Amino acid sequence: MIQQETRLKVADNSGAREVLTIKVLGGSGRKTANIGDVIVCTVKQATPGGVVKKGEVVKAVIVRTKSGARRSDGSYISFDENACVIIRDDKSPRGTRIFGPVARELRENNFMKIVSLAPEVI
Amino acid sequence: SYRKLGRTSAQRKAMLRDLTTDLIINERIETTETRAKELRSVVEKMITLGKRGDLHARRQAAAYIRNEVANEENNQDALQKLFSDIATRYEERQGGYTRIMKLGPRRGDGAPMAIIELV
Amino acid sequence: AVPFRRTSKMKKRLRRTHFKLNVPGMTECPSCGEMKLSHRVCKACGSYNGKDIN
Amino acid sequence: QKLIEDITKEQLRTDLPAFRPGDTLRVHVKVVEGNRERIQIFEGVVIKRRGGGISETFTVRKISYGVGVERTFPVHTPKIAKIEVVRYGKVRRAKLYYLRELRGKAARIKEIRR
Amino acid sequence: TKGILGRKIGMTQVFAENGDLIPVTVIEAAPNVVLQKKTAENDGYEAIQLGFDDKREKLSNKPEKGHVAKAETAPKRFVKELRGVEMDAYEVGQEVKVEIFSAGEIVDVTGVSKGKGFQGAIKRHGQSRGPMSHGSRYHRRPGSMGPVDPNRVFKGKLLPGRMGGEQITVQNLEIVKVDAERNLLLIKGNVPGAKKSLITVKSAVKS
RNA sequence: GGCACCUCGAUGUCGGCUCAUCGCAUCCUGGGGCUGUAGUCGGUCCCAAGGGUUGGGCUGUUCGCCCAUUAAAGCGGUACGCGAGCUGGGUUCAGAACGUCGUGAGACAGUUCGGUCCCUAUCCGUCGCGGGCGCAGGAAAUUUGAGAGGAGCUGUCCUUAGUACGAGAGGACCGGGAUGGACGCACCGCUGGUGUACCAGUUGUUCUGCCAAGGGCAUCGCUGGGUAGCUAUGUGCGGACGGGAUAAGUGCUGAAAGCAUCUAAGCAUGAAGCCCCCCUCAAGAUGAGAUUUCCCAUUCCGCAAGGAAGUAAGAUCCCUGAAAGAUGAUCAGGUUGAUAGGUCUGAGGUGGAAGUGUGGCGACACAUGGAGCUGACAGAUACUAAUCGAUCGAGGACUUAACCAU
Ligand SMILES: [Mg+2]
Ligand SMILES: [Mg+2]
Ligand SMILES: [Mg+2]
Ligand SMILES: [Mg+2]
Ligand SMILES: [Mg+2]
Ligand SMILES: [Mg+2]
Ligand SMILES: [Mg+2]
Ligand SMILES: [Mg+2]
Ligand SMILES: [Mg+2]
Ligand SMILES: [Mg+2]
Ligand SMILES: [Mg+2]
Ligand SMILES: [Mg+2]
Ligand SMILES: [Mg+2]
Ligand SMILES: [Mg+2]
Ligand SMILES: [Mg+2]
Ligand SMILES: [Mg+2]
Ligand SMILES: [Mg+2]
Ligand SMILES: [Mg+2]
Ligand SMILES: [Mg+2]
Ligand SMILES: [Mg+2]
Ligand SMILES: [Mg+2]
Ligand SMILES: [Mg+2]
Ligand SMILES: [Mg+2]
Ligand SMILES: [Zn+2]
Repeated sequence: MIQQETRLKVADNSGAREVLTIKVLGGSGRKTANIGDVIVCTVKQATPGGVVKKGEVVKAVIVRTKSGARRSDGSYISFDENACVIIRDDKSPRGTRIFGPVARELRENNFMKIVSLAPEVI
Repeated sequence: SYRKLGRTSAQRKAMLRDLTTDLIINERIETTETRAKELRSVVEKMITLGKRGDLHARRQAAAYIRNEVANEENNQDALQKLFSDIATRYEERQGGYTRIMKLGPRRGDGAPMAIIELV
Repeated sequence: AVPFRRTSKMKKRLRRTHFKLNVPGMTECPSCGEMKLSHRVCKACGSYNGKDIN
Repeated sequence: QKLIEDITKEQLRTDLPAFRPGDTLRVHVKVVEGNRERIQIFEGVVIKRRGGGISETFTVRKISYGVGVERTFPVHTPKIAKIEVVRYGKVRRAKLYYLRELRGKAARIKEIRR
Repeated sequence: TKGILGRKIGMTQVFAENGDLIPVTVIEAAPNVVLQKKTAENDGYEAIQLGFDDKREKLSNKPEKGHVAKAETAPKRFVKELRGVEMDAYEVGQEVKVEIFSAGEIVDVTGVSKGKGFQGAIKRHGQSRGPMSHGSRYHRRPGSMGPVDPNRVFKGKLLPGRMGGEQITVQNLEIVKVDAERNLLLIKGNVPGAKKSLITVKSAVKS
């Protein structure tokens, strides 16, 4: 249940450490966005280097959430942190690596370039 | 479920723990209707605890029966009377140790009254 | 709120067509003969269902 | 509670060992990608075992690359090939929810063998 | 078309052959019995009557006894009428067993919702509340009644009152498995009504 | 803005909230004509009111600017809708200060800080739920449907096809298939919430004479779980395929007017609009309908009409309750009977009882033993209560007509 004003943490070495949510992309309602959705987001905290600055409106996808994600046969998966990856408005990531586990409802979308950069997929 | 009887979660337990030993020592009391319909399911469970005769059963029933004197001359008690007498008496009964009989209404507040007695 | 107009007699006693009593359910106690009310112990004779209650 | 019981008894799986909350085990899940049948091994502590009947489930928690991943299954699903049992732990609970916090803090909190 | 009458018993689960969980509602039945035929030369339509769940002879009166004693059977407790159907494969006294629904079909389920009592507006009509702080004295109340100019309230407002207990029809459900022996019908999803209640399972109207 | 007809023995004014409804001079979706329209996008005009029409930052704000989305972020009426529905930030009471004016008391269509919001619903209206009588004998069930309400929305992607069109750049109509957003209905098997007579640990202090074992109070003392019911954030489903007439448009034949012309005769086609199809209520539809089944050979008065009394089918009083419920009502039952309680046997919840023994100096640990305990879940068993009884409830009016027989 990612919604407006949430503070997620960035799951790669782009140059941002936390990010805030500005809008969920979808129809005219769209209060909530679960695993595998795109969000407009502003960089709150950043590292001194990196290719992303402080206070920037970037696109982002969502990889992990505390809220679970139900699967086909009635099995569930959950984490203990919300995490995101910075999209380049093209499905390629704006970084080089990924940090931690990545969900599995990504591969069922066009996010092959991201699931191919992860340590493992659960 | 069960009835709340206008009282609170502790006043209710106190009232029922009183009425239980009242009915035990007396073998018949008289109260309102609903307050006697909620008692023939708390008395029969204690008679079933008494028909066991164990020590665990005795310690389970002592945590529910207050300390009055049943037989003043023999210095008996509600717990000992329960076990000995009401285990010897209702020995081959399977449920249904009580019965309710309805009187008319009360006078002060027109409430319905009743009588409850060990069968 | 406050009554705009007073209430006539006709409405006042049309309203009270449902405000009355009901004769109870009484039967004959077949031990003494006086009238008790059904399913209750006879407070005149002291018995119910044949057997007695001292 | 009986008529339902039998029609669901038709589909009960009866080869897995018994286990309580708080003991490491290994699940062999038959994850599928569309053309092949891989097998992923996912081991961890059994945070919770809940429900009864054919609707009985259970939860397994592990810590993969820093963050902890919980994952629940229906006990009788056919996407599980087998269930090993690594060890047995000594716990006083039936629902281990204090483990969701005692991961970091530079202190390791694990169970004891019994 | 076709249809039968049964009793809701409660929800459960089953795994398909793919190995995936499916919510399932169980519905028992028995051999229903055709008690009467309504042809177009006697009435204005075409319809058969169905009986279900016979009851013991002490609970039946003489009208009902005589009515159900023309098909040579026992007094049935639930009587209904299935209207849109072909009326040549049905005779009085004949039975209608559960074995007419194959697996994977599509049906409708008619049943009486379960009662909720006297409910307010926030729960009955799914309205919104006022604030709970900032000095307000407004929450859980049905709102303005309308404009001043009509000098009256428009027919069609939404106020408290008794909720539930109506008749509801769910559409485009699907049969999972038909146990011919025990007279059972596993339907996917959930159906209206409290446990141990009458449920009408007809064929699909949309097609 | 003008006027001053109504209200001074009192109607209180702006924004926001809850709830809305109407108009069309249409923001989107639907159908078309012209184009300085090659295609994708546009312009302007015509038909169309069924549905839809956002989250924030600044300001008391209407207004307004900006950020990010969206198919679109319409314009207006309803006392600039709605204070016996809410608020009181802003409007004009009494305190205080700043600027300016006044000799002064003081004033400002200047600014700033603070500042009591009353009411038990009589009648109409709106939403639910019952008694009475009617419907030409008295009851029980199944129904038709005059008529009334509900729903009415859309995106992206793959194919057709990098084909038509186009130097190239770029790039389709029409038709097929998946999968989403907001909205509505139902439900608790999954994920969670609550669960104050369920299970466990623990602090202080009083009580059961004492130790062990427990009870009372301290927000349910606090803390960890949690059955049934009730629930959404959870799950399933829905707005499908069509038919009949139409609007603007496109027409085919065809004269008035030897030609031309959509029309005057005649024959078509054509929209998210209209009437059906889909869902719910419905014979107090006083126009009170239809179908199937039960009860009927009484007794008194009354020349007669009629009245009265016992009853039949059936119903109610009274009692045990919940899939029901403010109270009635409804539903399941009342001894040839499982309606409730109790007892057994289970499901689920908690999680290893008391006693004893062994090890330890002691706090404690291990065994007997998935132990003990268990509210609202399921099944068996008449052990307890649904005793005996009473009240209500028919005898079927006239007048014509058609066909058969004399
Ligand atoms: Mg809101
Ligand atoms: Mg008027
Ligand atoms: Mg004047
Ligand atoms: Mg004048
Ligand atoms: Mg006037
Ligand atoms: Mg006045
Ligand atoms: Mg127009
Ligand atoms: Mg801010
Ligand atoms: Mg106004
Ligand atoms: Mg005006
Ligand atoms: Mg008003
Ligand atoms: Mg002053
Ligand atoms: Mg000065
Ligand atoms: Mg001066
Ligand atoms: Mg102020
Ligand atoms: Mg009021
Ligand atoms: Mg449950
Ligand atoms: Mg002491
Ligand atoms: Mg002690
Ligand atoms: Mg005290
Ligand atoms: Mg207390
Ligand atoms: Mg607690
Ligand atoms: Mg029950
Ligand atoms: Zn008597």
